[PDB]
Amino acid sequence: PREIKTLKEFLAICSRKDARCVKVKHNPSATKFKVRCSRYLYTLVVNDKKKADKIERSIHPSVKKIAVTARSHAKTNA
Amino acid sequence: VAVRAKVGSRSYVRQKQLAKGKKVFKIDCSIPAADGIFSEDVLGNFEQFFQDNTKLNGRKGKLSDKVRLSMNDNVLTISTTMAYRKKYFKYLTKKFLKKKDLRDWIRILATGKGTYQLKYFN
Amino acid sequence: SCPRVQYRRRMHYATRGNRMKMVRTPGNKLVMQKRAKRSQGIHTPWVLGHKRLGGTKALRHIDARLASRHEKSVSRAYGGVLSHDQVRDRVVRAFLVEEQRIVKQALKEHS
Amino acid sequence: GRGAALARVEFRHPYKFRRVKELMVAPEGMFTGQSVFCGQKAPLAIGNVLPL
Amino acid sequence: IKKAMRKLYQVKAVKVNTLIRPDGLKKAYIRLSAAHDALDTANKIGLV
Amino acid sequence: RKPVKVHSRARWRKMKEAKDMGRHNGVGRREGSREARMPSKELWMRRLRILRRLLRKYRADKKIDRHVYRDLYMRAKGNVFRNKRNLVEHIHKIKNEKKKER
Amino acid sequence: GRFKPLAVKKKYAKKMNQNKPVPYWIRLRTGNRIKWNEKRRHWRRTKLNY
RNA sequence: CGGGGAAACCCAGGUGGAGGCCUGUAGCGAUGCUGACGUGCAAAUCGCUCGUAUGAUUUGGGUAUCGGAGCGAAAGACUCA
RNA sequence: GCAAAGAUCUAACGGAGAUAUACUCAACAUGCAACGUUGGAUACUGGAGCGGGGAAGGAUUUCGUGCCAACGGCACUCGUACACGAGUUGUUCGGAAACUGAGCACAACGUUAUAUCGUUUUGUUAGGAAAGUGAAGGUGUGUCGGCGGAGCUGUUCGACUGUGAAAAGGGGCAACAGAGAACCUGGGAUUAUAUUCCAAAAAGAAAUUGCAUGUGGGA
RNA sequence: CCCAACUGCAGACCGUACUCAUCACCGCAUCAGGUCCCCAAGCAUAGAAUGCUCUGGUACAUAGAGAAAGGUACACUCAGGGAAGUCGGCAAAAUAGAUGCGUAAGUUCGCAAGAAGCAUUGGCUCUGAGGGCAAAAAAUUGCCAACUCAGAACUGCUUACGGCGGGGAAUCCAACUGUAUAAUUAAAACAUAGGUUUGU
RNA sequence: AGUGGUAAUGCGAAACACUUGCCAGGUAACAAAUCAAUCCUCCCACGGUGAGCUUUCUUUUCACCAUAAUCCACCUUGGGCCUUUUUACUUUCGCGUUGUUCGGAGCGGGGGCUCAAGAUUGAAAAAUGCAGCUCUUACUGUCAUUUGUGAGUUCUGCGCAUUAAAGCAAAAACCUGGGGUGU
Ligand SMILES: [K+]
Ligand SMILES: [K+]
Ligand SMILES: [K+]
Ligand SMILES: [K+]
Ligand SMILES: [K+]
Ligand SMILES: [K+]
Ligand SMILES: [K+]
Ligand SMILES: [K+]
Ligand SMILES: [K+]
Ligand SMILES: [K+]
Ligand SMILES: [K+]
Ligand SMILES: [K+]
Ligand SMILES: [K+]
Ligand SMILES: [K+]
Ligand SMILES: [K+]
Ligand SMILES: [K+]
Ligand SMILES: [K+]
Ligand SMILES: [K+]
Ligand SMILES: [K+]
Ligand SMILES: [K+]
Ligand SMILES: [K+]
Ligand SMILES: [K+]
Ligand SMILES: [K+]
Ligand SMILES: [K+]
Ligand SMILES: [K+]
Ligand SMILES: [K+]
Ligand SMILES: [Mg+2]
Ligand SMILES: [Mg+2]
Ligand SMILES: [Mg+2]
Ligand SMILES: [Mg+2]
Ligand SMILES: [Mg+2]
Ligand SMILES: [Mg+2]
Ligand SMILES: [Mg+2]
Ligand SMILES: [Mg+2]
Ligand SMILES: [Mg+2]
Ligand SMILES: [Mg+2]
Ligand SMILES: [Mg+2]
Ligand SMILES: [Mg+2]
Ligand SMILES: [Mg+2]
Ligand SMILES: [Mg+2]
Ligand SMILES: [Mg+2]
Ligand SMILES: [Mg+2]
Ligand SMILES: [Mg+2]
Ligand SMILES: [Mg+2]
Ligand SMILES: [Mg+2]
Ligand SMILES: [Mg+2]
Ligand SMILES: [Mg+2]
Ligand SMILES: [Mg+2]
Ligand SMILES: [Mg+2]
Ligand SMILES: [Mg+2]
Ligand SMILES: [Mg+2]
Ligand SMILES: [Mg+2]
Ligand SMILES: [Mg+2]
Ligand SMILES: [Mg+2]
Ligand SMILES: [Mg+2]
Ligand SMILES: [Mg+2]
Ligand SMILES: [Mg+2]
Ligand SMILES: [Mg+2]
Ligand SMILES: [Mg+2]
Ligand SMILES: [Mg+2]
Ligand SMILES: [Mg+2]
Ligand SMILES: [Mg+2]
Ligand SMILES: [Mg+2]
Ligand SMILES: [Mg+2]
Ligand SMILES: [Mg+2]
Ligand SMILES: [Mg+2]
Ligand SMILES: [Mg+2]
Ligand SMILES: [Mg+2]
Ligand SMILES: [Mg+2]
Ligand SMILES: [Mg+2]
Ligand SMILES: [Mg+2]
Ligand SMILES: [Mg+2]
Ligand SMILES: [Mg+2]
Ligand SMILES: [Mg+2]
Ligand SMILES: [Mg+2]
Ligand SMILES: [Mg+2]
Ligand SMILES: [Mg+2]
Ligand SMILES: [Mg+2]
Ligand SMILES: [Mg+2]
Ligand SMILES: [Mg+2]
Ligand SMILES: [Mg+2]
Ligand code: NA
Ligand code: NA
Ligand code: NA
Ligand code: NA
Ligand code: NA
Ligand code: NA
Repeated sequence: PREIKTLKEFLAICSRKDARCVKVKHNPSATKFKVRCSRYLYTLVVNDKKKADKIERSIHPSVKKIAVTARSHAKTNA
Repeated sequence: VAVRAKVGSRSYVRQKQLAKGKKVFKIDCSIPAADGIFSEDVLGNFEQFFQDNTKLNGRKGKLSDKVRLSMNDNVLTISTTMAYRKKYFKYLTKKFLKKKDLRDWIRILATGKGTYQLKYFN
Repeated sequence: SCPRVQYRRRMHYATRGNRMKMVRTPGNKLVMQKRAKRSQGIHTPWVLGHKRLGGTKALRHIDARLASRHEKSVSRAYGGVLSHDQVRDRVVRAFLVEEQRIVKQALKEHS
Repeated sequence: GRGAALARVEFRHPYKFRRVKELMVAPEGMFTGQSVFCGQKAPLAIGNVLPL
Repeated sequence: IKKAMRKLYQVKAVKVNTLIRPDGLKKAYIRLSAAHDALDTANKIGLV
Repeated sequence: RKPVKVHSRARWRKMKEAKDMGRHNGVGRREGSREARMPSKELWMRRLRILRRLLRKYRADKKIDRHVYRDLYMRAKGNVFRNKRNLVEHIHKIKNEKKKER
Repeated sequence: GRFKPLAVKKKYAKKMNQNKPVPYWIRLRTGNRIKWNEKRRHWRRTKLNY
């Protein structure tokens, strides 16, 4: 996995054609934006909640967004 | 380890003391008392039991001012300036429930960090 | 009780190429993972001492093939083959032996 | 299986651009870095190969 | 096997796993792409 | 799923308390040789590393110079000092004598 | 164990297919003389050794 | 590292860890009971006792040498009871 | 005779396998003895294990259901028995493709009335012409840089052919423990397979080949 | 056409169940025999010895009743004597761990040697000794872990788990370690280092 | 048509590009004992959750408390080397090991270069695993938790590496250079 350092680099990753989805992980401290590209999973970590909310709204609607939750065994059976 | 121990030294074992004290343990006996199993005399016996059975510095009964018991609002509060394991007051609770012979009727569970609670078996 | 493990790849012999380490997994299981073999690293010629060269890493096969050319050499002449003391000896010996030939050849021509 | 030391002696190829690397039985006193002369015009020193 | 599934049943196989059975026959585990429903093609074959 | 059957170390832990105080290790309780219970090479390695560690610290603290250190370094290897206190008392004797010559 | 040639695995597979009893309807034919398979094999009795 | 001695050299503590070295597991063998069994568990096994156990050591797979021939630290041993 | 490896006990359920009675008679003195499962009790193995893996060898003994004629030297309701139906999933694991070793022996040559014999790794076949591969250069194609006035000349790199430097020593096999080898966690994914199965939030995170397209830098 | 950062597509072939043994293999068999490799817990203890135990596994080996003689044993004991038994101390008994002291002839000076022999050993409560780190005659000041040895006082013994050399004086043979008649002979036989001779 | 540093040697988004025309080295590639010992294992401590015991003792006994490949940045130990001081070694040198060593053919000291084993930080990754618990049925939800100067441990240091009249396979494949191409 690769880590994104800046916001400008994060936006370039999300604009790629191989950018199937963005997974938003809400840790108690920081928020992680894991972009699922073809070869690598790029993650931008934002410690500030105010900044993290701005980034989530600024993600283009063309790319799919997923809120990462804990799915149950029953939610995935069969 | 560093200094060889003595058998006579078992009359007093030094206990660790918190630098910033006031650690509190709460034992909620509301459910047994609400149903009538824990009556006012049993409530006094429960508070008295912890007073003369809590071993401080290897000694049982002489709680001094370091250990304070305050049974208010049907719960038991244990405020200490010493490093006491929370498991000690679940182990002391079962000794009381066994002597009074209700270890098969009332179970003690953990609700929050620093709180125990008395319930009924499902 | 110490957990007991099994070989997980189809080779079940304790040879130098089949060394394994015990690994505790996120599922709290103890498994065996094969240790990768190591190379001795880039050395000087055996007739010149067989000593590990400076500025060169010890990479094995796939690792040496995908690594950049600087992990395996220096910028000096004979970099990654000879050492600094062996290169300096050749530079001095190349110049000095050539000079003796010129002096001896000039002495022959003068007579 | 042999009690005498062996010497690898490096020669140049007389016709090609390559080294030869002979291997012969070392005489006593042969050392690494010694110059070995083999031929009609070779001097009479220990380790040199000369016609009888 | 992937080409034959295309010609016969007009489906795309994203993965084929094959084993030779202990009675000598070869059995194929053919997984179809998400565009194709395996139950719908099973019904068309006749094995429902 | 039932719990595992109990294998308690309570008896071993009270024995450990007694053995730490010196009990149950007498001459009648010893079945292995003296240098199989504690090897003599382990006692020598421990002592020589202690003696060398102190000598390096005294040199780094300028308590002794390189000529006193080198003399005591070889005397330590030659089994002249039995323990750390024996070496220190020798250092003090050297220092006191060097004061008188000064 | 795990290793066998495919040719050896295919001989063992045929021997597995031949290790079946005679069908019931074979016994009802006109000039029938077969009642049981006389070439039945058990892994513990006789060894193929392929 | 010390102590003697003119010298030659000698004498003491420690360190070190050699050896087809010792005691002893696993392994490899097979001394005695002339034990058990002797239509046996077994067409040579079982028990205790015993030899060796860093080496001329034990062992897997592969490979080479056979019928008047092979191979043998040599018993006419062994070469699919 | 069925005596080495200590050892089983109890209740309930299951089962045809019971608590099975002319008369007399309350029950003992007239249905015995033995099974499988579960829960308890007791014990053994005691990590050089009646533990969990694999090689050789075996080849369906694996799994579920049914079954008790014969077989498991006593018993069986149990079974590695019998019947029926199932089960083995890989870019990365092992092998091969693709390495050499102790070695083998196809070709070649020789021998033999007889090839079904010999040589065939001490760098290496054969009196022995065993190389079909190709540095530069010449000829055209494509991709370029550069000068002069999209075209031409010379020039770098790829493809194409008529001249051809240099490469001595035929072709193979022989290691599932030597060399070599890009994947490893979670799973509610089975009755039986799983670093092999999982499908869009692949539970997922990767690493590697072989080709292409586009962007960027040279030509 | 050559390079990097990607990306798109593709990733063929065989093996894969189970076993690996007091029942899956060889020995006519589900035979106390044989069969390579990996993982290997706690306590006692020098410990992969031996004994017991948590995890995993197992209660499977025809069983029940039950003091005849005579047996077999990975079972014991025996007064007084002590090898008088017997071809012969066969078999059994016996010694035994650790620590200290002490130890003969002979010798290739390495040994013999654990020669031979005396002594102690428990349990408790103490006391010494053996260290690490940090702090500006620091030759002191705090804090702290893992064990070991030595010495006392008190207090016991029915000498009481297992595991664990009996010793000495001589003679004959072979120097030694090794090998060796699978299935009656392990020896003094064979090998050996050392010595000599022969052919070239 | 590479480039920086006195030097040890550093620098990769693609001209620091092509090299099996040719040549030469290296990896593959082999090794005792002692001593340190990695992953892991077992013991301690510290603390939570559940369970066992509780006439009487036991701040108690038992279980669990996990973090896979692959990448990012990168102070601890050990080795090799560089530069500077060498007025470094004797009637008496110094550094170092448990241990047999070493030094004007350059020891020690200051400052650095490099290699090998490891910390440490992060992406993966908690979204997983485990255990408990709450609501109340559904293989249902919610919620709590996630130190060792100890003993082993051959991965490693570790080889021109063992007794030795014993001196411990090879090859494919790959790596780098020398010449040359680019010119
Ligand atoms: K296998
Ligand atoms: K396997
Ligand atoms: K046959
Ligand atoms: K054997
Ligand atoms: K061998
Ligand atoms: K023959
Ligand atoms: K012959
Ligand atoms: K019987
Ligand atoms: K029935
Ligand atoms: K054990
Ligand atoms: K695998
Ligand atoms: K032939
Ligand atoms: K094999
Ligand atoms: K998959
Ligand atoms: K058997
Ligand atoms: K004890
Ligand atoms: K029997
Ligand atoms: K009797
Ligand atoms: K009897
Ligand atoms: K008795
Ligand atoms: K007597
Ligand atoms: K007689
Ligand atoms: K003695
Ligand atoms: K001789
Ligand atoms: K090593
Ligand atoms: K070593
Ligand atoms: Mg190395
Ligand atoms: Mg397959
Ligand atoms: Mg010693
Ligand atoms: Mg001095
Ligand atoms: Mg097998
Ligand atoms: Mg077979
Ligand atoms: Mg020996
Ligand atoms: Mg015999
Ligand atoms: Mg007999
Ligand atoms: Mg008989
Ligand atoms: Mg003996
Ligand atoms: Mg022995
Ligand atoms: Mg033995
Ligand atoms: Mg004879
Ligand atoms: Mg009878
Ligand atoms: Mg019998
Ligand atoms: Mg029995
Ligand atoms: Mg019934
Ligand atoms: Mg009845
Ligand atoms: Mg028991
Ligand atoms: Mg044992
Ligand atoms: Mg067992
Ligand atoms: Mg076992
Ligand atoms: Mg079955
Ligand atoms: Mg029967
Ligand atoms: Mg069948
Ligand atoms: Mg060969
Ligand atoms: Mg030949
Ligand atoms: Mg020839
Ligand atoms: Mg091959
Ligand atoms: Mg090898
Ligand atoms: Mg291999
Ligand atoms: Mg593979
Ligand atoms: Mg299975
Ligand atoms: Mg499989
Ligand atoms: Mg399997
Ligand atoms: Mg099994
Ligand atoms: Mg096995
Ligand atoms: Mg049996
Ligand atoms: Mg058989
Ligand atoms: Mg002990
Ligand atoms: Mg043991
Ligand atoms: Mg039984
Ligand atoms: Mg008597
Ligand atoms: Mg006897
Ligand atoms: Mg004497
Ligand atoms: Mg005489
Ligand atoms: Mg002899
Ligand atoms: Mg011997
Ligand atoms: Mg023999
Ligand atoms: Mg015999
Ligand atoms: Mg002889
Ligand atoms: Mg003689
Ligand atoms: Mg080497
Ligand atoms: Mg990891
Ligand atoms: Na298998
Ligand atoms: Na020794
Ligand atoms: Na039962
Ligand atoms: Na079938
Ligand atoms: Na058990
Ligand atoms: Na007698």
